[PDB]
Amino acid sequence: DIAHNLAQVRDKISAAATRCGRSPEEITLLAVSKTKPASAIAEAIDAGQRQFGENYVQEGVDKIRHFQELGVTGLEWHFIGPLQSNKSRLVAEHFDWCHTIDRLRIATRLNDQRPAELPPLNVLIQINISDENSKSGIQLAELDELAAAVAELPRLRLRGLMAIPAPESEYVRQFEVARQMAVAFAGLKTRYPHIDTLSLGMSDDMEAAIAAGSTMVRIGTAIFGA
Ligand SMILES: Cc1ncc(COP(=O)(O)O)c(C=O)c1O
Ligand SMILES: *Cc1c(COP(=O)(O)O)cnc(C)c1O
Repeated sequence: DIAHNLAQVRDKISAAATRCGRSPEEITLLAVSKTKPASAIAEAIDAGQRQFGENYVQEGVDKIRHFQELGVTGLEWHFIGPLQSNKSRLVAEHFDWCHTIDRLRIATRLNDQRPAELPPLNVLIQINISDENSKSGIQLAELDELAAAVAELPRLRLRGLMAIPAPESEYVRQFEVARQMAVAFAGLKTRYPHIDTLSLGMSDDMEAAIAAGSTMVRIGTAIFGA
């Protein structure tokens, strides 16, 4: 039951924030609806969920168009999958956020294809903080340079960072890795304007990510099942 699952996830988030001395309002729940049908999303919407993450362009755009045509206003759609050049126009025209900026050319493409009447596309730069096997994300040493270039793009808005850490079961390593992201995030925040989003944490490392300084967790299975 999606409505019950949303309540359960929101409870765990709230507890984790409170335990480490943070206001639960600091933590945004991104409901990851990848591979789930639009009816499942509609249940979540009926239960008050407004922010949804999708990983595949056509699937996500089809959902966006569905809920726009039902005249459901007030939603926020985040693209959190890897972005290919030949599918960036659909992201630029329909999504509100994109978490996976890891090369300048894809951000310039998104900026160029974003209609001017839309709000700027909110973007995070994705860090590969700890995953040997992944080809997504930049190294931290590239961040200052990429952030400067992306920051000039007028149809985008740089809001912070995202990372998918390598899968990790030891709480200690979950926290230490998430802290590396939080340190980078804080350093970015002191020099850049409107840095407010650290997209970090899924169901299995939610507590360490929140304790370390995440502002946004990405939950799929624990909301929608599998
Ligand atoms: C269900 C579904 N919809 C849409 C797409 C669109 O693909 P892409 O993520 O490359 O944009 C994919 C395939 O990757 C998909 O699996
Ligand atoms: C799919 C995915 C999630 C959610 O995964 P679950 O294990 O089902 O909770 C979160 N973030 C990203 C980037 C994902 O691709």
